[PDB]
Amino acid sequence: ERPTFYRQELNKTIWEVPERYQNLSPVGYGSVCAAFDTKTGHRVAVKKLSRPFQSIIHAKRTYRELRLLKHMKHENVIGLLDVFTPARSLEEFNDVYLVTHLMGADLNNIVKLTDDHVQFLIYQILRGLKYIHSADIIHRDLKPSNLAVNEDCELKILDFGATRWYRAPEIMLNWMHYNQTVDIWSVGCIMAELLTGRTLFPGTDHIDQLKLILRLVGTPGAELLKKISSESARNYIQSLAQMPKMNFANVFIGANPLAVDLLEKMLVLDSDKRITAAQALAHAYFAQYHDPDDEPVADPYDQSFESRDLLIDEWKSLTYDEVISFVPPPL
Ligand SMILES: Cc1ccc(-n2nc(C(C)(C)C)cc2NC(=O)c2ccc(CNC(=O)c3cnn(-c4ccccc4)c3N)cc2)cc1
Repeated sequence: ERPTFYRQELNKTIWEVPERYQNLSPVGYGSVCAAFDTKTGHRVAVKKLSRPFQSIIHAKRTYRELRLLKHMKHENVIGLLDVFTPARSLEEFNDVYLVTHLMGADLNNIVKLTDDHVQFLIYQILRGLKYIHSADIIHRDLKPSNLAVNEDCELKILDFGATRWYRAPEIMLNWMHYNQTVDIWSVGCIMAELLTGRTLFPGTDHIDQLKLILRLVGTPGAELLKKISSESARNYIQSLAQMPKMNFANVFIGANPLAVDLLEKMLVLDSDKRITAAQALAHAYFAQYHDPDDEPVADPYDQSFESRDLLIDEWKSLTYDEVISFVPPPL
């Protein structure tokens, strides 16, 4: 049947939740409350989406995030525990509440890591990425604050929705060729940081960010230069590669040589040549955790809504239907 809801005001916001969610306490992320889930005995996070149907773009953003979260059924990716609305009908349908595990510990919050803990943490990012990538989805904003890590170094990829530090150079140069390996660049930047204890490319702006990248990875080779249409774009990328060249051996002095080999395959300017998540999992660096029988891919994900231009009401109707058809994961 439909649960009993109860109403309170917090941080001058009206919350209306099923009575199984008790002891709501605001945290930090927009409108988010820690809550005790009386059904399981476990603490969860309840998020009330802000102005979910305000515009076409918010409405599609609401739909997008619900469709994505409902799809994610993987150890190393945030899962959706519950979604609800107070509305008894599409007529009254206005607010959308998502329930997740309580994270409140990101990759920075947890780092001074041994080689073994870098292996396990980068292993879990790549296992999660393999999954997300297999369903034709790109994170685009992988960075330490978007990685939940509990006491036992267990890692989930999520998106709380400085980015430029972990951002692939092709995106900041506005190159044509984009692929899922923009996420691998990011993983390379995260791994480098876990090894050295400092941001690899702490640019103050996108031009500084690119100059710092090119100092390490080098000016484009003949092969890459071949794929760039514009003389002014080929001049400019060569323009930004004038800081005295650096070498990977020196930057990662004292790292496991296998880590350094894997970094050199991730931090490749030519995204056509960048190692994929599935290939990185098979690299010797992860021999202690790699199991080809336990690195699963995602079920097919229907992205055919991403290309659509629809009215607010259509986005809201599709969203309502996804709330109603939601089936909780097992206890
Ligand atoms: C527009 C949009 C579209 C899609 C996404 N999207 N994409 C992905 C993938 C699958 C593609 C990666 C995952 C997501 N979104 C999330 O991940 C996400 C959604 C909802 C929630 C709700 N919980 C929380 O906010 C939460 C839980 N612990 N804490 C916490 C507790 C104490 C202190 C600090 C924090 C929170 N603030 C959380 C996350 C995001 C945005």
